Parts: sequence; C-alpha cells; structure tokens
Amino acid sequence: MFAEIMMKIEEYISKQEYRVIVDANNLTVEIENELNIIHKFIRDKYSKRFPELESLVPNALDYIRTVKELGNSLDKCKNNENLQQILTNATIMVVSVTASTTQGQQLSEEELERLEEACDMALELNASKHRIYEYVESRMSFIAPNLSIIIGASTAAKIMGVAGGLTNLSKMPACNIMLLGAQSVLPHTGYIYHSDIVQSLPPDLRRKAARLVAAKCTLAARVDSFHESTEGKVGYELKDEIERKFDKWQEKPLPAPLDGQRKKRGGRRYRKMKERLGLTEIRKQANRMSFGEIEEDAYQE
Amino acid sequence: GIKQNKARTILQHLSEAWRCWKANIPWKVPGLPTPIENMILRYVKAKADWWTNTAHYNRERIRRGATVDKTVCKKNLGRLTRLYLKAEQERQHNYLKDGPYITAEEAVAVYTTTVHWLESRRFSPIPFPPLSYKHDTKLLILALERLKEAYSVKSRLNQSQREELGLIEQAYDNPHEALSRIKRHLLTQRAFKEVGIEFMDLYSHLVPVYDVEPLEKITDAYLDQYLWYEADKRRLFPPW
Amino acid sequence: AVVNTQELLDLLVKCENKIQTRIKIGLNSKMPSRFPPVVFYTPKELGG
Amino acid sequence: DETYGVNVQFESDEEEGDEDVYGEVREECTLSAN
Amino acid sequence: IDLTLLNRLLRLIVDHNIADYMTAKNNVVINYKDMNHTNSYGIIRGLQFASFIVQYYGLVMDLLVLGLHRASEMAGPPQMPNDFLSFQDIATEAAHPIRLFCRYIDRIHIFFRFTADEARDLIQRYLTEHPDPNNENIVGYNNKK
Amino acid sequence: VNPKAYPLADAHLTKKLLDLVQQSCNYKQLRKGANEATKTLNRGISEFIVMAADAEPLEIILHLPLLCEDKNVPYVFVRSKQALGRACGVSRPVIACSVTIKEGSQLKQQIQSIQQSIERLLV
Amino acid sequence: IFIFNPRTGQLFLKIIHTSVWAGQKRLGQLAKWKTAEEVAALIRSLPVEEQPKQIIVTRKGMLDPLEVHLLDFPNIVIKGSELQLPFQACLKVEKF
Amino acid sequence: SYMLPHLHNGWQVDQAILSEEDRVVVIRFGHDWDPTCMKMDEVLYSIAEKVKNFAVIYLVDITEVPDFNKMYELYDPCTVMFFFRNKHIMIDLGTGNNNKINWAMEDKQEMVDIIETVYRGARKGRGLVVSPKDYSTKYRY
Amino acid sequence: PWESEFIDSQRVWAEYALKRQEAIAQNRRLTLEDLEDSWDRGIPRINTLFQKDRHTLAYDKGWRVRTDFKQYQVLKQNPFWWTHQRHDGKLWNLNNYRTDMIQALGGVEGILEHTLFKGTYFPTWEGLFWEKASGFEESMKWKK
Repeated sequence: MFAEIMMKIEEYISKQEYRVIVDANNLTVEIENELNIIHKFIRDKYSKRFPELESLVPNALDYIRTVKELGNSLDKCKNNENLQQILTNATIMVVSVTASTTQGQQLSEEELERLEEACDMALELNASKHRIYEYVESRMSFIAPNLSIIIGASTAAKIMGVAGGLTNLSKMPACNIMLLGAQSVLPHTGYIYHSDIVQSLPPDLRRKAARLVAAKCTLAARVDSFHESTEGKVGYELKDEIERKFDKWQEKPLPAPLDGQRKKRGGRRYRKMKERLGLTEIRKQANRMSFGEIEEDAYQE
Repeated sequence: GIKQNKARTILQHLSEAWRCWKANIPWKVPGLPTPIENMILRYVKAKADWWTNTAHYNRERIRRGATVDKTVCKKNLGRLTRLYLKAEQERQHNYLKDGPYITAEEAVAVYTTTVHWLESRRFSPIPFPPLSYKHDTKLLILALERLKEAYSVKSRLNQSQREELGLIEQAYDNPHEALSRIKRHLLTQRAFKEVGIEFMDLYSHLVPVYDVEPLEKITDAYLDQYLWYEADKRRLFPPW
Repeated sequence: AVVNTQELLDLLVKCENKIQTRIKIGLNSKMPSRFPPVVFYTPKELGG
Repeated sequence: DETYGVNVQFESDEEEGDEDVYGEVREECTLSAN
Repeated sequence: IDLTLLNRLLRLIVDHNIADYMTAKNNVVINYKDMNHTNSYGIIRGLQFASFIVQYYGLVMDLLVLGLHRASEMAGPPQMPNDFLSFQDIATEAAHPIRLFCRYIDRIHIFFRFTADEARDLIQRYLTEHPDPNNENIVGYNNKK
Repeated sequence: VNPKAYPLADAHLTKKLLDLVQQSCNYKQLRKGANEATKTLNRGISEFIVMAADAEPLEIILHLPLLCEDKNVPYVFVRSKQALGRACGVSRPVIACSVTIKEGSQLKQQIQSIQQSIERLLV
Repeated sequence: IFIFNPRTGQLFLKIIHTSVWAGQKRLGQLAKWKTAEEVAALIRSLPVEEQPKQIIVTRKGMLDPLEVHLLDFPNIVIKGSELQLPFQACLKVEKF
Repeated sequence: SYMLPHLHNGWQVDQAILSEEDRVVVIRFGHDWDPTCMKMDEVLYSIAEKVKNFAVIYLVDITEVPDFNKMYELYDPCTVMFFFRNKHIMIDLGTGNNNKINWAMEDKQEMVDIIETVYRGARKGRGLVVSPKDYSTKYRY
Repeated sequence: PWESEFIDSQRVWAEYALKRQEAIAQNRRLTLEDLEDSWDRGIPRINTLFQKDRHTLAYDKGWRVRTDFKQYQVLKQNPFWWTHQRHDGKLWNLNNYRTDMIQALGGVEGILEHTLFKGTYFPTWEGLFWEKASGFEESMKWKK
C-alpha cells in the first residue's frame, strides 16, 4: 500500500485526480496507529535493556529515537550531542540518572539489530507520514483553499473524501458536515470534532464548537466549490470569525435613596408579590420569645 | 493642550497598575509610553514596598495586642491575604522549578516504610464504593448533614451558599442520583474548578479558609465520610 | 485549667469588663459610675 | 368496599425533640510487598 | 505534602481512582478576589477529605518517627490491637526508649524513658554529631514560662 | 447587484414572492436558511427556493441553483436578504428560503402561479 | 368548606375544585391559609349586616390562619370547638 | 491630585451650593496638602461616583476661600459640611458639634451612609439628621 | 471538672454495660427509666443513646478530626471545635445557672423592678411574650 500510494505521491510532487489525496490521508492516519504498534513492540523489546525509558520518555518518536540512540550502551547519556537533538536536557539528565541504576540486562546482537531495524522503519513511517502531510496540505490548499484554512488541510481532505469531492461537499448542509466521518466513544461526532482546532478548548466547550466549525467551513466549502477566493481570503475571514467566537466563549452608581411612592392598591398581584418572599408566615410563636419561660436549654441559643 | 484630557486617565492607569500588582497579574499597557510606564512602575514599586511594610507592621501591631479598629483589621487582612498568596504562589513556582523536594530514594524509603507497615497490619485496602454499597445512603446523609451544619442563618447567604443548600436538599431528595454523580466524579473528574481562599483573621495568625464548588463539596464530603468509615473499619489509623 | 490559671481569670474578667464596657458605651458615651449588673446578667427571656 | 370519597388533611405535624419516640436505646485481599 | 508521593501513598490504602481523585483535587487553582495560583505542591487543607489525607500522611511520618518495630509494638498485633497507651506486655512497653506516642493532627507528643546508659549513649551520639564545647545548648532551649 | 444572481425577480414579482413566503411562514410551509433549503431540496419536498442576491459572498447559496436543476425546482433571487428575512418572520437576514410542499395546503394555487412565473425569469 | 349558621341555617358550602391542588406543588402551607383566605373572601363578599362576629372552627388547625386572614375584621371572634359536627354526612347525602 | 472639584472664591462655593436642587452638596473645607484632608479626600474620591445620583462633592481651600472661616467656624484641618437646597444640614454625630464632620473618617461606607442619611433627612426637610453611628468613641478594640 | 467527668463517664458507661447485658437477658430494650440516673453523664453522653439519628451516627467515623478541619472550610470560628453536640452530647448544663442567676439578681420581680415592666401595667409577667424583631415596619427583615 505504501508503494502504490507514495510512488503516486512522488510522481505528483515531481510534477510540481483527488482519489490519491484521500487515499494518502487515510494511509497516514493509519500510519500513526501502525507507529503505535511499532512503538509498543519497541517498548516491550527494549525494556529488558532499560525498563525505565517508557515512563521517562512517553512520547513515541522521542522514545524511538533515544532507543535507536542508545541500544545496549547507556554510555551515550554522557556528553552526548546526538541525544541533545532528541530530548531536553532535563530528560537527558533523568535518563542518565536512571541509566546509572537500570536493573536491566544487555540485549543480544540479534535483539539489538531487530530493535534497530524496527526503529529505522519507525523513522521511515514518521518521515513518510510527514511527506504525505506536506503533499496533502499543498494539494488541498490548491483544491480547497478555504476549507483547508478553516479546519486544517488534512481534516479538509478527509471530509472532502468521505463526502465525495467538493461538488458533493457544497450541496451538503451544515448539519451533515458536522457528522461527516461518523460511525462507546463520543456520539454524533465527525471528522471535525476530532480536529485540533475543535480540541483547542475545554471538554464541555467542544460540541457547540463543532457546530461553529461545521457551518462556516460549509460556507467555505461552497465558496470553493466555485473557483472564487483562490487566495483564501474567505477562509481567513471566516477563521478569524471562528476563533473570535472561541475567545468570546473563553476566559453603576448607587440609586438615589428615595422611598416608595407606595403600594396604595392591594390584593391581586400584590398578594402574590408578598407570597414570593414575605408570605404567610407563622405570625405566632415563631416571632415571640415568651417572657417568663425558658423553653430550651438555657444558653444553647 | 493634552493634560486637560489625559490626567484623569493616568490616575486610572496608576490605580490599575496597583490593582494588577496586588493581583499578581501582568500589567502591560501597550499604548502607554514607556517613560510614563516606567514612572508608574516606579510608583507601584514604592507603594508595594510601603504596602508590604505597613501590612507587616500593622500585623505586628494587631498580633501584639495594640488597639485597632474594624477597618484597620479588615484592611490588614486583605493586605496580608494578598501578600500570603504572593508568597504561596512563589512557593508553588519554587516547587515547579526546584523539582519535587523529596528525593526519589527518599520517596521510595517513605513508601516502602508505608508498605511494610500496611503489610504488617494486614491492611485490606479501601475499595471503591460499590454500586449497592450498604452504607452509601448513610454516609451521604452524614455528608450532607455535615455540609448543612456549616450554615447558621444570619439569614443572608450569597448565590453560591444558597445554591449549595439547593444541591444538598436535592441530594436529600434523590440520594441515588447523587451517589451515582459522586461515583462518576470519583471515577472520571480530574479537572476541577477554582477553590476560593480567604483567611480567618485570628489575630495571632491567619488561618486559610477554602470555599470549594458545591458539587465538588458534596463529592468531597461523601468521599471524606466513606474513607473515614472504611479506615476506622479497617483500623488504618492506630490509636496514637 | 481555668481555675488553676490565674492569668486566665484576670483575662476573663478583663474581657468581661470589655464586653460590658462596649455595652455601656453603646448605651451612653459617658462611662458611668456604678452601672447595675442586672442589665447584663438577666436572661434574654426576662429582657436582659 | 369502594369507600370512594376520603378526606385528607395536610398538616405541619411531627414536631418533637429529636430523641427516640419510645424512650428506648434502639440497638441493631491485603497489602503485600514481594 | 508532595502530591505525587501522596498519590502513591494513597494508592496503597484506597482505590486508585479514589487516590487519583484525592490528588487531582489538591492540584487545582486557588483563587482570591483578583489573584489565583495553581496549588501544585501542598494539600488544600479545606477539602473535606483533607482530614483523612492529613491523618494518613501523619501516620506515614509516625512510621518514620517510631519505626516499624516500635509502631508495631504500640499498635499491637493486628489481631488483638492495643488501645491508646497500652502494650501487650510491660516488656513490650520497656523494650524501647519511646514509651508513649500521641500524634495529634500535626503535633507529636513522644514520651521517652531512658536509663543512664541509653541517655548517655544518645547524648554522646548527639555531641559527636553536634558537639557543644561552650555548653551552648541552654540558650535556645524552649521552656514553659 | 451580483451578475451571478440569476434569475433576479423584479419589484412586482418580489412583492408577490415575499408575500407568498410570508404566507408560507404563517402556514408552516417555509424552511428558512441555506442549509434547510439544501435539506428540503435533497429530500425533494421543496416547492420553490428563493435566494438573496445581496448575500456576501454569493457562492454560499450558489450551490442552490445547481440543486434546483438536479431536483427540477424553480429558483429565483430576491434583491436583498433583509427584506427576505423580514418576509420570513425573523428580524435577521435570511439568504435562502424553501417554500415546501404540504398536504393539500391552501397556498398551492399561489405557489403554482409563482412557480410558473419564476420559471419564466430564467430565460 | 362547610360554613353553617346555627341560627339561620344558611349553609355556605364552598366547592373546592380538584385543579386547585392537582398541580399546586405546595404543602399544607398553602392549604391552611387557602381555606382561611377563601372563607375570608366569603366574609368580604357579604354585607356588614350579614357578616358574622363569631366564627367557630371544627378542626383546631384553622383558627390560627383565621387570626391572620381576618385582621381586616377585628370585630369577629374566632374560637375553636370541643364538639365536632359531622358535616361529612352532608357529603354522604346524594344531593350535596 | 484631588480630582474632586474646587471652589476658589466665595461665589463659586455659594453658587455650587445653590446649583443643586436634588443632591447633597458635600463640601470639604481644608487644604489639599493636609494629611487629614488628604485621607478625607481619598474617602470622598472613592465614593464620588457612587453617590453621584444623590450627592455632589466639592473641595474648598481655606487659604483660597477664607470668607467662610468665621461663619462656618472652619478652625479644624478638614471639615466636611453638608448642604441641601441652600440649607445647612447638621448631623448629630456624637462629636459634640453637629455642624461639620471635622475629622477624616477612614471607612468610605460610613461616609456613604452619612451622605445617604443627610439626603434622606433633607428631602424629608430636617435641618438636623442623626448619624447612623455614634462617633464619640473611636471604636478601637 | 474534667476529672469528675472522666470518672463518672467510666463508671456510668460501666453501669450502662451491666444494664445493657441485663436488658439483653430480659430480651427488652433499655428504656428511659433505667439510665435516668445516668442522664447528663458520660463523655459520650447517655443522652446520645436515645437519639433518633444515633444509628446514622454509628457510621460517622473520624468526626472529631472533621470538626477540627472545619476551621479551613467555614469562616465562622468554632468554639466547640473539639466536640459535637450529636456525638458527645451536651457536655455542660447551665439551666441551674440561669435559675441561680435569676435568684441572685433578686428574683424575677426583683429583676423587673429595674425594668419598665410596671410601667406596662401587665398584672403578672407569666402570660407575656416579646416580639423578637417585629418593630414598627413589621420587621421588614426581607427588603432591598
């Protein structure tokens, strides 16, 4: 699949219809969980050498680069310029600290070369994913510029593909492009609920924001179903409107003490006016103190 | 020609920079010119040093037992609350800078001492409260009764306190939607709302007083009653 | 421990006279001579 | 019997001293380190 | 109270979701009128279960103060536990300098009894670590005035 | 106006159009909104679509002519969205309205006459 | 509400509908004061020659709301009864 | 600073009192550099737009406007006099004299309640109102 | 005194233990007629045995640490931070303080000579009552 898709991607970038775009996007969002598969394999196989790099480097690609960096030899947490390109100096400090006390046995040569080619194909998958991302953002900014500006060009390509192109994306309403890419995880959610610009806010701020991004991008979809606003000014204006509303959702003298004219009419509304708050009270033995007696225990109050 | 419009505004800029210093929030006016900004910064530093000094001096006056009135104590308590929260925010940021102060081997020493105690005691750990837990209505009634005891009526409670009374009497109405909501919070809620702080002004020292959001107060009160019941049941706390 | 602490018994009558003095200067700002204890110590049911 | 037609009387009753009505005393795996 | 250490210590005694709740409840924003800061180090002390967190963390620091051996002598065996100031045997009572111990909320009261040998060995260990050539230990000595 | 707004109703026709849209708002035959007009065109329950020539940008309803050629529905552009919005009984501007079919409703003769009149406008 | 005059036999029986308290969302804190306010509205309806000056409540939980709702008429006397009279027998006769 | 306005001669003061028909003319008689008048003007400034629906606040320098010194007995550092519709509103504060305030109160709510009392008793027509506090004792404990 | 409170609490809960086992022998419940001599006595008061909520209070564990930690939740300073009325009972009794206070100030009528009571011309003081905040505006407690 990677050859069939990405050699077409190479042919199309060397020239600088849309089925290759959607197939590339589906490929790369399968690349991320295939990279999760490769990362969990590398986590299980390297933890006999280092059972602590999973908790200290939980990021999958940084873990893959630092266990391709180290291997058997944890000597390379010392004065390492190559590890300084990967992790922070805090993370390098803490993996040097726990590489001083690892409680981990060395690997084989077959185990180290197996993990080495696993990390090398993991970097191959990462660079392939980013190549697909650059191509899909370039060709989606040419195909649908305003939708790519609003949502992000990868999600723009996803909702352009599952709807069936731009000219089917325009003649969809806003209430269906919200649920575009749907299917016990969250219900009535589409591809533009799991977008980064809809997850850039608290979890209860989410659903309404979907309806805000589904509507305006629908307008953007209609705006680039015909070939006007090729520079993307409608997308820029609408996206300023989107995050203006997002920032909108996110975070007198004393009166002159005249008395009342007065209530001079009674009954009707006024009995309800007092039945709200100053209603028919006890008016007996709740407002009284009973001069002689002590009814409670004496100083309980 | 310009000071007949501008002067009131720069007094509001003075008072706004001082309000932003008292709040530990950023004060940068972009349209303010930097010599005027530098003089307001200077004013705020002079008033800051005077304000800190007069808060500490009035506190030694109050704590020593010297005769003050209500507005001096009220004012002093506000000054010391903002100073104590500046020091507390500096303490939190020093914790975020200087790491956990307890070392990893120090933490596992404390931790293994605790696991050796709780293994020595044959301590069965307190489980999550089950769905038809036998005492969950009892502990809920004790929790809401305890939260109700916090209200003696001067008769005037604010919006949040009468909203707390409404949530308590609602949890009195249907205790099982309350218990399901509490167990949902204990399972999934990890981000919460801002806990209000103020300080009970005892004159010897300031006692912090925390106002938690009332749904969280109900979950915390049931959790408190549950864990204390189960830890007394499992003899977690030795008689010392 | 109150009956054993003489400093607390002195402080207790000092604070009691302070409360009574605030009551008396709520009555009249001129501090009286020989103010009757009956207005303080009468129970609240009987008016005090 | 049907007994159709039966009065109700909503009252603010049941005020007492919060002691017992009849004045009676009504009475009724572990952690392991490896 | 380190909330990472408090989380791990609470996961011993309570459910892990209960402990995660109790620790995440202490890592919230604390707010005065205009000002607010994230409370990441300490406990918030006015949560309703903070009474439990304090007595449990205080138990952990009593195991630091007493040791597991003297804490087990003081608590008794788990089958027949002791009450407050009681041991199973008077030999169990006299088997340590620490005779009595009462942790309040944060106040500890530790009653010790030494022989001449135990006292002078403790004094010699102290004056080995903190020597006092000046008899300068009398100055900062708090008394009950 | 916009040259892509086609066909454009003149003053007498847009007076009849807004009165028919007002009557359809009263008879609950009207779906306001470009998304609701798109929906009732897709469901095929739309008698006719009116649109607003002063919608900026126009292309957020210019998919609706194409839908009105794939569903055989008459479409026509009103001069301004404010008059059309007030003609739907809302104070907000509405750029696209769908007068829809109902079970033998009494506007069917007016709707048929306006359909025959606004299919003469696209010429 | 059975308002029985011993002397003139004029029984003012007020019909109280089901819809007054089928959906009222209230306690007896409406009920006592409601039967009191309606018998007071009967008193306000009649002229002063036909208004009573002595009112006897059968059930003892009504003279205290009758004290409140009849402060426009301090001339009238609201006493309880030691003898209760079976006006549910009026309900039992088919006509009433 | 003292963004409260100033009367610089007797005409400005007497026409500032005569200007208001439904608001209390609150006049501070004192010098802006005096510490007592500085605290009193801080209190009057912090409530000047609170009580603007029923009061107006004017500052008057004693050196600049010395003609009211004999009649109004302006012999203390700050005095605060209250007028309503040309009538001088006296206040039984408990200080012994009812005509002026003559010290600087530090509570701005007490000044709001004193102005509100003067307004309520002056629209009712009293020339003497009673303060909702007794200022004979300084209430320090 | 506290020493008296603890020896009477010890001996009175001892008497409750023997009375409880002899009332379990007689199959009945401990009534108010036994345990009437033990009444305002005991550090958990014997009063607390006769409460309706008592069974509920058998599940309120750690309540004293809770009342101590109420000072970090409630701004009102608690003078009874150490006890609760529910669990310990009322550990004091000032009813005879009030009676001996009335007798020390001169009796009821010896008190009332210092008052405007005889100016009210009430023939006796027994059937009287105050009106706590009724005033002339009908209290008007609730207003803006």
